[PDB]
Amino acid sequence: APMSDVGGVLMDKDAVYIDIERGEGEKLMTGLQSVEQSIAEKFDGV
Amino acid sequence: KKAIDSRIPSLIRNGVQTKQRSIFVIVGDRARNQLPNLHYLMMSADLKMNKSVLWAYKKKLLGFTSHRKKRENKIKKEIKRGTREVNEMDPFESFISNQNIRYVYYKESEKILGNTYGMCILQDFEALTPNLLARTIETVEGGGIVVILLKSMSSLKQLYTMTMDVHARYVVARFNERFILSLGSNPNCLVVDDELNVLPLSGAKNVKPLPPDELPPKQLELQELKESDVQPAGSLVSLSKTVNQAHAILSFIDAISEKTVALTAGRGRGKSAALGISIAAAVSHGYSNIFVTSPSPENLKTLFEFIFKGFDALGYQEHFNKAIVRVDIKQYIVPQDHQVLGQAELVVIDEAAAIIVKNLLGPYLVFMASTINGYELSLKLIQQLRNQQLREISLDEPIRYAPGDPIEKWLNKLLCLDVTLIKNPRFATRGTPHPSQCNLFVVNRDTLFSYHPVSENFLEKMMALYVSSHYKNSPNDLQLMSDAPAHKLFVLLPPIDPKDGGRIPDPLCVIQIALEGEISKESVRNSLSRGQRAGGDLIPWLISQQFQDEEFASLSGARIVRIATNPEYASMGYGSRAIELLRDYFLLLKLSEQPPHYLHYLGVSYGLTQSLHKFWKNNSFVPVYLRQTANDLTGEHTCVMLNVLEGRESNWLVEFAKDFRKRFLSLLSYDFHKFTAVQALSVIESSKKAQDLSDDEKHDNKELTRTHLDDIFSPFDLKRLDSYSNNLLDYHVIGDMIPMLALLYFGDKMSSVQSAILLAIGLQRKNIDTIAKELNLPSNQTIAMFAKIMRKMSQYFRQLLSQSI
RNA sequence: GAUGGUAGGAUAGUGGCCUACCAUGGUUUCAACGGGUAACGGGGAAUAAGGGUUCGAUUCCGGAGAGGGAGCCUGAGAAACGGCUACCACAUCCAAGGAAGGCAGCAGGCCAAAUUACCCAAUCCUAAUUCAGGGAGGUAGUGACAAUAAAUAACGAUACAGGGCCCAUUCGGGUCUUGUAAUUGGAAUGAGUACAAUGUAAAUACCUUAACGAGGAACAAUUGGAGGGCAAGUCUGGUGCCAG
RNA sequence: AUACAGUGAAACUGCGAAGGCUCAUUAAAUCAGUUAUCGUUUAUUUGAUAGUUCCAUGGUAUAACUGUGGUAA
Repeated sequence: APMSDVGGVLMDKDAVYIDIERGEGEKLMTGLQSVEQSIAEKFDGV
Repeated sequence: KKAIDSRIPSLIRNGVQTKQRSIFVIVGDRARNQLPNLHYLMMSADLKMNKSVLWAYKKKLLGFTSHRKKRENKIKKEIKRGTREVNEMDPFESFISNQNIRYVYYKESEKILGNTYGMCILQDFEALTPNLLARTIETVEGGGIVVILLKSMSSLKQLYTMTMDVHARYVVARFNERFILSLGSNPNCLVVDDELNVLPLSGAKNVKPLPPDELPPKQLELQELKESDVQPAGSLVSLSKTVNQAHAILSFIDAISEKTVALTAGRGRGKSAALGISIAAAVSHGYSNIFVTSPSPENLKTLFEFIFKGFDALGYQEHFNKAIVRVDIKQYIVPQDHQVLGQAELVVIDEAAAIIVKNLLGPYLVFMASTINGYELSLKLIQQLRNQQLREISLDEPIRYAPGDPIEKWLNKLLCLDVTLIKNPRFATRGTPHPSQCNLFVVNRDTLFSYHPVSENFLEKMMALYVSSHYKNSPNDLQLMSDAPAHKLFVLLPPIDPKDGGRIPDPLCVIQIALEGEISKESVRNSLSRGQRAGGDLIPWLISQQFQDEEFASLSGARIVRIATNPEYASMGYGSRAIELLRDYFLLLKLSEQPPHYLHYLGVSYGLTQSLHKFWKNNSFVPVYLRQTANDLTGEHTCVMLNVLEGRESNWLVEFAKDFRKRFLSLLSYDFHKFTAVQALSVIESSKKAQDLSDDEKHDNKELTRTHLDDIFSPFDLKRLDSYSNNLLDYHVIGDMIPMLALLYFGDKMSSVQSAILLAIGLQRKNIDTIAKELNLPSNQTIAMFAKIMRKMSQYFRQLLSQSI
């Protein structure tokens, strides 16, 4: 059954509508998600 | 209900649009219940898709049981309790109770080498061997998702190492850290919470690609051109893959159908279905080919070839371990071992498997030689192909389950399957100055395995060195050379003082099979209830059973390898070994100099290897004592395993010399049962054992000569009469076979022998007849060498008679 | 083993029930032995009913069976609806290593595929018990075969007309308070809507029953038959205006 | 209530289910009554019904339970 939510996965046009170390994961999803953009090299001056 | 992210569905969309695999790494506890959603997204991105799913785990499932009658009666008694209604299933229960899941342990990953899956669920992260990684991400196909679940210790390592360079704090493992950094580098991989949020540390930006295959259309065009008989039927049955594989099958068919002899050897990677092309060409060869064919695979390892043979036969016209017997209905084929079918090679066609080079030269002589060269040595086999046989050997490397994949690129980069044989030196004559210098530096393996770009390029050079034409090692051996406690390395590459650059002249991996350090590491690892890191000590601790070797620490060579240029490369390896003996005797940067002047308290230094001739010559330039071997035929090459161990320490010379003496005493008797190898190499081994005894002993293990009454009891008086009959008459077997055992024993005991007389003593020790051993070795003057052997026997009999009697 | 004798075996014991030995018996025209069914029928097998005279209450058709024969086990009672072993077929899971039970079953259907809900309150049965229970058993619901008794109106007043009805082939004859979408009046209650209480383990239903409930009493029964009549209408025929 | 003391998942226990469908056609041998068993079994019901003793309390071995595990189960 597309256009409906078989389980929880309701399919819109392009978006998907689903539903439902602790503080470490919550902080890495709150602030430190794309904070590791300029953290790749760590002075790797190759 | 909540919209998830603009990137995680779009990644699956463009992954199935470009037919590329993709990697999800999920953290958190409630992570099993989001594989329903990712499998639904993977199917609805493109219905025309494989449905099966792997659940590789190591010891125990997460929250379920994988037995549907068991969980069915469990949910039946849950109904009978009444905490849950009848027609109710949460999506994880529905996912495991409706989908097609194949369950494997992490140990038996070799059981699923052939089949194909749409999804792979790696359950545990902390133990992930790279051979298992290479076996699962290869079988995941182009619309595929490989998901990896995590643990709180890995979350601590993630929060640590996601800042710049820090690690986790207690054998420490860096392969999983190199894994985390590679997934941070990958564009087709990202890390997701248990709540379907995003950690953008691994491939942050991802756009939805635009809505829409020329090599596939060229494949269809050339396939239809070949279509417009039974040759086209075989071509369409084979070409389930790239036009490279189709062109290879067509060219092998053209060069091996009616031309009866060519030597065609198709070389390819782990993909592309080389065995599939062989088994799909088998039916065409049975049609337009001889009545007998000869396969040379491993025994009971011909799954894809036999499956494609039966599949193509059923396509065209058909109907102690396993069954590999020959069948026909309107043909013969046998998957045999090494060439015991020399007189049974009436088959005009033989197809061999990938690399035993001398056994390959023995088997491939008088028929059409098809050969499958899997990459998974090759240069030397191509040289032996060009050194003899209209060789039309050609094949290509386009993938089968993809056209090209960043997941395959990251897997090859992390598991280090990529190689490069470029020079990149200062000079070869200036590397000969390094061969005069014998200068070596340590590896600093923590900073080496920390994935940085130039460090990874030099580490790929080091891996190409450490597995360059080696003795068939593997990715689990790379993980042992990375993440073991008893390990070190040495890169004696450059002598020059130029700018940033260099090479790898010789890698050499040590293994501290110790007493103190190994006892410390083993008492540590007994809390983790595992551990096996003492091979060279434990072989002699049962064979020779010495408390001295129980108390002395030891370094053991895991591997050591140099370039494949010339004999100067063996000179470079000898200089590296001599520099290592000098090194034993006399974040972080990815080298060491002061630690190259540092070591441990080690007594013995040994290398364990197979009994090879050049390895024996290297062991003699090494001159490390040729200690106790084992003549059990290790079925890879059939080579006997010898562990030559020097003692380079304060006071161990009497122990090592007595061990060499016991090995020498055992070898002359053990050359009768299961050591019938050579004459010159046997003399070299006896000379190496006596050289070890002479170098180690001063006058301690100095044996007395053959005593009078004991020598009278060892022979007979009439046996010595027959010896005199050989001295003044013929040396026939009525007096030269009953006494020859004691003759060869006393000759190898203790007053000199020639080269022909030494081969005669070794020939009587090997107990072969006259026309075999001397005619194989010298191949000249058979009866004259037999008379010289009789004269040496007469001189020995005259010496023993004039000594005792 | 036919008939009996003697002894043993096995039995819960009697017993040719089985075996050794011995004798050649035994039933029968005073019906042996054998032949079949309205032996889905009969025999009392039993209750009988205040008029049904072989319809009209029930026990039992014969023995088996728990996939198929075989062997074993348990118990006051068994060759167990609930056990095991081996053989042969069905048959599901399986990671292909192995673990099983029986569902090769019972319900249904060939323009009525829904029975499978509530109780031991009654009668019995088991029960350590002044307690527990019994899919024994009872209660209720969907699932019409127009078979069954009632309703869809009753009673007045006023007005205004002169015609209504019957017979007969015909002419005609015979007779008499009869009509009308005319007005109008207050009484009646029943279907329905519903208080309850009774009933009952409980609930339904029957029984009893306050309140409301009629004018198109629209709170709106059918089915079939006989005959007309009409247009600036349409069609056909042809000796105007007609015939069909 | 410092050797037990009430709620009580899961385990031993006492008992529960204490009598249900289809298929091939047996003529007092299937059945009903009756005579008897000092010819015999019997839980339960009921009435009855036990006489040998030289120079202050008897033994480890298993659960449930903990702990280490295997197996797809």
